[PDB]
Amino acid sequence: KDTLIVASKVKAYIKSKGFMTSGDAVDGLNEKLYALIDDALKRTESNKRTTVRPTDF
Amino acid sequence: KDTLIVASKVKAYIKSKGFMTSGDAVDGLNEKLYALIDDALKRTESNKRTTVRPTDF
Amino acid sequence: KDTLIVASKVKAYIKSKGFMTSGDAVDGLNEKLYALIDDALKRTESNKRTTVRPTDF
Amino acid sequence: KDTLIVASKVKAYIKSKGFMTSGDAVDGLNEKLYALIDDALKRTESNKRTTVRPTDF
DNA sequence: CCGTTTAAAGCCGTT
DNA sequence: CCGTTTAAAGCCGTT
DNA sequence: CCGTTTAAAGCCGTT
DNA sequence: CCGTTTAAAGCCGTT
DNA sequence: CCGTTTAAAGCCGTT
DNA sequence: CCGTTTAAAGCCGTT
DNA sequence: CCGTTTAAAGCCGTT
DNA sequence: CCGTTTAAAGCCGTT
Repeated sequence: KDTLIVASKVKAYIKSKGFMTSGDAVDGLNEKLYALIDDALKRTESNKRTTVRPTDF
Repeated sequence: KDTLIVASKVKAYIKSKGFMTSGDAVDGLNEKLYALIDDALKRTESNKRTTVRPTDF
Repeated sequence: KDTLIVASKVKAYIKSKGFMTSGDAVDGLNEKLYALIDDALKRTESNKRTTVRPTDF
Repeated sequence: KDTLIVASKVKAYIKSKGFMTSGDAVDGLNEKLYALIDDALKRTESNKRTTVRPTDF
């Protein structure tokens, strides 16, 4: 639902590597980010934890 | 280098799924995000493109 | 459906790094592999291609 | 080093989805698979475990 | 297939 | 408890 | 065609 | 917001 | 140009 | 292994 | 910033 | 021990 990334920051970085960002690239990256977090929450739970660690991503 | 994600938004979502976020979780997620983008830029280039599309992620 | 990985080869490698493999680890890795390929096929198609390249993974 | 996937099985599946496999696609998929396992071994260790579980992938 | 044994899970008081 | 792996069982042609 | 970005428009307190 | 312009898409004959 | 796949070549015991 | 053929790459004018 | 408190880590005997 | 979050402190224009 909510945007979790800083579009301007992402475009800044992509530009710095000699590339451009499509109108719908950020929405797509945001979908991948949710998938990462949802994957991480399943790893947290399978380790009997309530606290997500960097290693769970 | 730069933070690309909204820590507060990430913690909000993780909380809503009945979990907590570690002090260093967001920095870890930020590393994964860079890896996603760096992977995507290699896909853009291998398709002879300068414009990153959502599909490249 | 079909197993795409060499269980014995995977266990060999995991052992060589000083770790063991759970009874259901390989089935789980096989699920991740399918997800990688299904992701790659969507990248192939979005580039108007029928031939999957290493870069699509 | 070692091939961990069944090239013929992978090509079989990719064919069944209406696509072809490049000469160097399988080597590329094999690299991604190693990256998955190396990622999984770091998750195993950070949970103070020696036994890789499906959830670690 | 099975025995050996290493490793994970369980319990509880501490951080 | 469970994964690893050594060892036993099975099959068949020889002694 | 489309993404980037420069430039114009909008708002308000000053000249 | 909009103009500029770079880049992607389209078409077709070759590899 | 390249990937797919059909077809030819190789090996050996039979006719 | 090799022939067939589908698909990707190349070129250029348009969007 | 800080206090509250939930959760993770530690220890050891069991599976 | 640590993450969450409530509460206190800081800044400034008013009473």
